[PDB]
Amino acid sequence: GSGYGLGLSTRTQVTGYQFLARRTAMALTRWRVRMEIEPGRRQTLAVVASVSAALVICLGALLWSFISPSGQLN
Amino acid sequence: PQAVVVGVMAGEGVQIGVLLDANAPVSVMTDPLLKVVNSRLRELGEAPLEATGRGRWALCLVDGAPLRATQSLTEQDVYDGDRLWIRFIADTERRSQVIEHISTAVASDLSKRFARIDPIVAVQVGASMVATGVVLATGVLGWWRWHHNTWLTTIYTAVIGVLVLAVAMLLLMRAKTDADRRVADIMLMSAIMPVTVAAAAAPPGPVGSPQAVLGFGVLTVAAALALRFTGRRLGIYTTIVIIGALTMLAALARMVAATSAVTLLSSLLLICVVAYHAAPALSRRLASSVRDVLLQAERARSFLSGLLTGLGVMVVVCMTSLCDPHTGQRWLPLILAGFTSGFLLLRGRSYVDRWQSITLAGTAVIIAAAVCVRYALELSSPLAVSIVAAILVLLPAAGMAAAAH
Amino acid sequence: RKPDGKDLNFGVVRVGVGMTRPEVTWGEPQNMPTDIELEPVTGKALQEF
Repeated sequence: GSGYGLGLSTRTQVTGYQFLARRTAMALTRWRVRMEIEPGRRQTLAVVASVSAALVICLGALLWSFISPSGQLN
Repeated sequence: PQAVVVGVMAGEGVQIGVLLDANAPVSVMTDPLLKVVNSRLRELGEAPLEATGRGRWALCLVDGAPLRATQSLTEQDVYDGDRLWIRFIADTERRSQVIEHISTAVASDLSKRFARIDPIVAVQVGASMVATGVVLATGVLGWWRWHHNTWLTTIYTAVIGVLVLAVAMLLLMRAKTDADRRVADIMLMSAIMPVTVAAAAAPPGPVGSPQAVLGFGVLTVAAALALRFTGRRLGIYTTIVIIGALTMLAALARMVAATSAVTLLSSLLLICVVAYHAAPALSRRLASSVRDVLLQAERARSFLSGLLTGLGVMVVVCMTSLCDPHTGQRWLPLILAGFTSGFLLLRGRSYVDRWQSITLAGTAVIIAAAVCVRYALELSSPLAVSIVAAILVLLPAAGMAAAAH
Repeated sequence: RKPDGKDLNFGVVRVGVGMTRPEVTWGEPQNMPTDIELEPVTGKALQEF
């Protein structure tokens, strides 16, 4: 066959694809593939940290609301 | 018609006059022709033409484009008195490279066809950004002077002008190559604007005619000074001097005494109208021995282009101001603008240069369009905008058809 | 062209262009893992190569 259609796949196959994507994405931007350091991942994780920190503050704001109820004009 | 005489160029630059058969196919003549030019080179004592590795002998236009080997010389658009070039053209056949893994292929390919950034261009970018920053600085400093009569505007702008001029002097002296000179020129030209408004802002009281006299005056001097000591970037400096000079005359008259702006604008229009005829004479006179002649030639061509540009800017400003849609015989200036535009539209053919002819043709089009748009803004109504739209859309359509047909 | 044994071009004629085997000789990878044991990325890479 030719791998057509939806299906099933292993974890080993998933990281393999996820690696080829990063390597090729680098080529279009830096024109080289030695990847001595992999800035692509580092830059993405910073976004995750930014979103995560925002959610933590939302959880913080949610607990204060149960400790001391109040209300605002609407 | 059986034969045509043409000049054939051979190795490294010798030109030889030959009488060729007008109907035999070109491929039949290239071989014996090569023998003849070599014989003359051998008699002159020069190096004869020889083959190198893989390639072939061809007959080409001076532009390098080769002639079809099977067509007759008369079958091609070659006329008696023209010139041709005999040449050796090398073989281009070679192996075809391949790379199966896509990621590596994209990098090895993409890095050949495009140019990456380098330190040489980088300085021009930074230089370009500082030039833009200061012209922005003068704008906000100038806007403040329109509401306040304090010395701040001249005080602040003067120090900037000095500092900018200061840096340029060092670069001009340290410069070594054309790239280096570009950086210096951009820096130097950027100083004129702050120095100019710094002076014009000095006279106290509400801004107007008295301040205008200072600005356009120092501007003219500054441009003339830079042109005199630098001798480079002729086209742009020429334009600044022209527009500065004519504007100072109007400013001085309006400052001393003037019955109406229409009078001054009309005078300027006439001066500009006659200047177009004088421009070529002015330009020609303003300008191993071959070096001097070629330098002289481009300097002259440069002056005319800038000269034409300076005149074009003044007429559109005056013309659009004169054809007021409410003042008196509203139809009189409209048709006069037409006659003035027709003259420029026809006169464009008198000049051989591509850019010179385009600016003239465009000068007429821009006047008509600018004039037409004003009648949509003022004396506004559905009829006016509807008519302005129809005129403006048809106008160029007719010109393009008349030129392409 | 000379017929004296050492000139390998004698009797040879050009007919066009095409594909050919390079002068290089490739050595098989020793101790090849079984197909169920193969890694997916490097497997295809070596296969295409």
